[PDB]
Amino acid sequence: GVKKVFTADQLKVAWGDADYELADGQWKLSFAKQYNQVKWTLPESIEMSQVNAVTFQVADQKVPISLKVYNGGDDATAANTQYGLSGQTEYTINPSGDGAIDAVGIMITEDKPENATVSLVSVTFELKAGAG
Amino acid sequence: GVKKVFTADQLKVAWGDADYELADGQWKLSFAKQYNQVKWTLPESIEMSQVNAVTFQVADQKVPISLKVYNGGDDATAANTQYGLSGQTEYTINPSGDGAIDAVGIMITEDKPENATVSLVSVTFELKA
Ligand SMILES: O[C@@H]1[C@@H](O)[C@H](O[C@@H]2CO[C@@H](O[C@@H]3CO[C@@H](O[C@@H]4CO[C@@H](O)[C@H](O)[C@H]4O)[C@H](O)[C@H]3O)[C@H](O)[C@H]2O)OC[C@H]1O
Ligand SMILES: O[C@@H]1[C@@H](O)[C@H](O)OC[C@H]1O
Ligand SMILES: [Cl-]
Ligand SMILES: [Cl-]
Repeated sequence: GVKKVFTADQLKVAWGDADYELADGQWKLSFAKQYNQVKWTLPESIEMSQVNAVTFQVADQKVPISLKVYNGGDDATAANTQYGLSGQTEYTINPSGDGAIDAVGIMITEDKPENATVSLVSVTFELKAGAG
Repeated sequence: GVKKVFTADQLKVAWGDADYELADGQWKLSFAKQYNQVKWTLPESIEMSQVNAVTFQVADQKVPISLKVYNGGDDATAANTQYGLSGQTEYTINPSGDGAIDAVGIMITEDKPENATVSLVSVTFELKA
């Protein structure tokens, strides 16, 4: 029930081959090629077993997006990734597995992007009931 | 302390004589007259005793702003208001007094507003506990 919310200005870019800039309080992203993406580090890691849901809030979405919750590996696991999401300003991933969530990411799967842009507003971690 | 964060889309407008619209995940405001303002209700009431600091995050600020933390009266108390703020994207009020915090506000004090606009991004409650 407890929610840890990070707005865009609290998320630092760890890696990204997309184009990104923090402007007007949002991470504004532009993608030029298939699988271009950004990875952000969390200010503090959160144990995976404590998290019920991770909700990404976006704005000005002009391309379907893929969302990732990392738990310490070189990439997010398939169970912690959702692909081709469109039509909402908030998307929820219910993650599972071991270790701690250290990062999140946004990626595109479109093979020939054109005017492929989106803004990240915030990422929210809702903890399981009784997880403190 | 623990931080309870409300982004713009979680904040409901209670009252406002400023112009306001929720766009691109932000409350976008325009002020045509002195003391024009918006008051938003919070998703939940928070006891004042439990609150250390309330931090307002803004974007595209084009006019100095005044910030308010309500605690049950028809207006926010002077102790819970800060006036004429400029130059930052985050401003903090350390509130005081009785009761529960259930709303926040943004106001302009400029006497002849011109292209007076600002966006609200989020409001953060830093708790003692
Ligand atoms: O419809 C859904 C399909 O889109 C989907 O396919 C998965 C799409 O993601 C694939 O994984 C990508 C592969 O690219 C990685 O990027 C590389 C990072 O290193 C760079 O050197 C390289 O240039 C990039 O390509 C990216 O991290 C990773 O996420 C995955 O293998 C596909 O399975 O599958 C589900 C369908 O429903
Ligand atoms: O707080 C302000 C005070 O410091 C200044 O002197 O006059 C105007 C007030 O708003
Ligand atoms: Cl803007
Ligand atoms: Cl926009």
